[PDB]
Amino acid sequence: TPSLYAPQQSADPKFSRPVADTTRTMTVISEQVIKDQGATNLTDALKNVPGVGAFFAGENGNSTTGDAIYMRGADTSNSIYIDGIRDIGSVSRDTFNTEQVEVIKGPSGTDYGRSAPTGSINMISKQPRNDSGIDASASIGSAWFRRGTLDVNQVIGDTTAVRLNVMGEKTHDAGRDKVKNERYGVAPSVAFGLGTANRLYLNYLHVTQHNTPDGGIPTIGLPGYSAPSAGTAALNHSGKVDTHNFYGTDSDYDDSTTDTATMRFEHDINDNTTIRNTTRWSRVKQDYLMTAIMGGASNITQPTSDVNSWTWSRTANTKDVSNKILTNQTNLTSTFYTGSIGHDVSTGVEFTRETQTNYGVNPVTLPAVNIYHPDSSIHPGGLTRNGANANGQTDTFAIYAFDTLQITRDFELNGGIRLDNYHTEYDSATACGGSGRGAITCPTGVAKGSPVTTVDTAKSGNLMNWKAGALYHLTENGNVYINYAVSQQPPGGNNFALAQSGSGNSANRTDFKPQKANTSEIGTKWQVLDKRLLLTAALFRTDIENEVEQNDDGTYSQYGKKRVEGYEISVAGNITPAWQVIGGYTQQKATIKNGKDVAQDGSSSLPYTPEHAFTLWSQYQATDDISVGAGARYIGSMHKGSDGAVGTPAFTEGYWVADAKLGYRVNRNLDFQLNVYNLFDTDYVASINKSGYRYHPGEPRTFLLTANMHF
Ligand SMILES: C[C@H](CO)OC[C@@H](C)OC[C@@H](C)OC[C@@H](C)OC[C@@H](C)OC[C@H](C)OC[C@@H](C)O
Ligand SMILES: C[C@H](CO)OC[C@@H](C)OC[C@@H](C)OC[C@@H](C)OC[C@@H](C)OC[C@H](C)OC[C@@H](C)O
Ligand SMILES: C[C@H](CO)OC[C@@H](C)OC[C@@H](C)OC[C@@H](C)OC[C@@H](C)OC[C@H](C)OC[C@@H](C)O
Ligand SMILES: CCCCCCCCO[C@@H]1O[C@H](CO)[C@@H](O)[C@H](O)[C@H]1O
Repeated sequence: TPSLYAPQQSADPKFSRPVADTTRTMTVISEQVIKDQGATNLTDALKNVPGVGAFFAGENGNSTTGDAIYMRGADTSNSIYIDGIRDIGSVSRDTFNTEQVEVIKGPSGTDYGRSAPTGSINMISKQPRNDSGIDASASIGSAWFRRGTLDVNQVIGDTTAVRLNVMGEKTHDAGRDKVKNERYGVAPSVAFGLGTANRLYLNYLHVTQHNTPDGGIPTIGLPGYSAPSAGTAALNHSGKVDTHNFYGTDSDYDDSTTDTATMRFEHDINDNTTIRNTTRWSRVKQDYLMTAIMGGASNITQPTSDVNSWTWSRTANTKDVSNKILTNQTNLTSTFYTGSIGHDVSTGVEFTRETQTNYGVNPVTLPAVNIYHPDSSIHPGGLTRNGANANGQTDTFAIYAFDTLQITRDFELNGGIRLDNYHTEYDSATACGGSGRGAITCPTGVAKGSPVTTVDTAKSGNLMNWKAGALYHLTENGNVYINYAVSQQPPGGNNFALAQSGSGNSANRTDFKPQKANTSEIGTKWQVLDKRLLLTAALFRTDIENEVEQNDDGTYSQYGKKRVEGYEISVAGNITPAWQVIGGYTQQKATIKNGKDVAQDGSSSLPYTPEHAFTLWSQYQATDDISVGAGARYIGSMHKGSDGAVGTPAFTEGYWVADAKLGYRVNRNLDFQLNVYNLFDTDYVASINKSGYRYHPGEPRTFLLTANMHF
């Protein structure tokens, strides 16, 4: 029987082997792991994968929000999937309706189509089970954190089950003033034909959120900060601001809703062959107003020369966006023999429509904020739509075919090919006659404030991708393997935006080529102690090509190159029946290989990427009633991107966070759980923005008390 900390196989029918026999760097985080840790959203689940987190805080005119995940050196937020279907949206994803999260490092275009040059994150949705039972949870923790979840599964006939998951969460922020979050979700589903050759699964998901967003705090007093001028020199001695200070306003808010409907048909043609057809409709809506602060010399106001009277200036960051996907996917898996060669085939076709609409809003002006005594109890405004919108649409037709050839009992080959036909359409417009960062002058005879179109173009293309691997069983517990994969991101694949062809430095020029990523991997996997403990180690290199760089004249072309190289170590499962573990270590050297350096200190490293990262979680059943857990994470130092701001830190220091846990079983119906996070109340930078004026502080020590009920 498999370990609860080491799921043996991916739920995705595109992966024809268990994790231990998959020639990929694959980590599966189970619901048991997430539950034992008290992790309630994707970001906190991903802390079980080293060097994966929200490391970029944004620029000056925008901020990152939600699951802005960085992995293998780049933003991977557009390659988060639900049940293998892309889920774009700068919102945080609750884990209440999720069975496991599958993280594959090293991109492959065969898996899910276009992607970031990093890998893939896949949340697996709960489905109705064959048993009947009720699980309920109630949590109270630091800063009046309150959470309730309910999971109900009921079998009805010989062949029908229904499942319902419900979540409610309300909290302030233990480390931040005025930041509060609130969300509610419901996920009901019904399954027909269980235990039969013909199955229907119907799913629905709704999540509503109302958060107070957080733009960060000034970087005064951090390692590397210097006052930007002689005239502001008191900022070299006035110290770090209180990490609780809120620099936003009482008008700052972040709203979203998620609505997703899925319908899955399954038909067993025989005991070896199954056809599947999945249809999903999904919409994620979000609008927010949040505060970005700036601290350059010309941003600083000095009423009194006492630094307590000084102000930084505020910039509004607004978003009013809608992301929709409609898709239909057919999958066929079959196992059969051609002579002595055994085949496990997985082939399919996908139709997809993806749309993004960014609704223009009126500019919001914010007053200066006191550096050490921010007054946030003011109501500057809210969002008013102005009719100047950006519309993106991408239509995709994809056909794929994978095969894992069993050549002998000890030697396996695997390959895959995928073809994507896409058409992308993009147009944008701005309100004319403004004075800000993207203001466009009104043309003749057009009323001031009218939507003027700045881009309206389209792009059609092909994406041909493939992968190939080889695996050898050294024993019945250990193998070795190599793997090579190609992945691409065409113009308009990152965020639907396109640029007019012929000029500019945008990777989205319709005349440019896709950014191509080629990954190589050599590793070994060992299933130890009765196949209950999985140990892995791999060497990898990703070469990224067609990056936009500038020619000797003004021209731009695609001669740039980037590279991420290193090794990966993972462990997962049971060391003894009483002792569970999960964790990993990575070393990844992300660097510019051709082109301008992008790191502030002028070296070749990529920003917002730690070079060393370590995570380890362990849980031990000390007695029949009492269990104990512990966790430790190390994130290394990283570089800020280059910006013209003067005196702001060019890098951030690595940090250690430790966690602990306690579990007490009262009876089969009731058990308690005490999680405490950042055990040593360590201070650190969790992310820095591009210019370097603001950062997100690391959360302080927090507690979380949970009551688990089962019926
Ligand atoms: C609570 C049940 C448990 O089976 O499930 C609730 C969930 C299924 O629906 C909750 C949602 C509809 O509303 C969210 C809000 C009420 O916050 C949750 C919290 C207050 O719950 C009790 C929480 C122990 O706080 C109360 C206080 C005593 O700590
Ligand atoms: C016990 C619990 C009650 O709490 O559950 C009740 C149960 C009885 O109902 C759950 C189920 C019915 O919900 C899913 C439903 C919303 O189906 C979606 C389907 C219509 O997708 C269409 C598809 C994507 O859209 C395109 C298609 C039309 O081509
Ligand atoms: C409802 C369903 C989802 O449930 O979706 C509706 C559907 C509309 O989705 C789109 C699908 C039909 O895609 C095919 C086509 C629209 O894509 C353009 C492609 C053919 O052009 C590239 C072409 C090779 O490039 C030519 C190049 C040489 O210039
Ligand atoms: C039984 C296991 C629980 C261990 C509790 C450790 C609590 C540590 O306590 C913390 O220690 C830090 C040491 O760096 C100090 O800097 C903090 O001020 C102190 O609060």
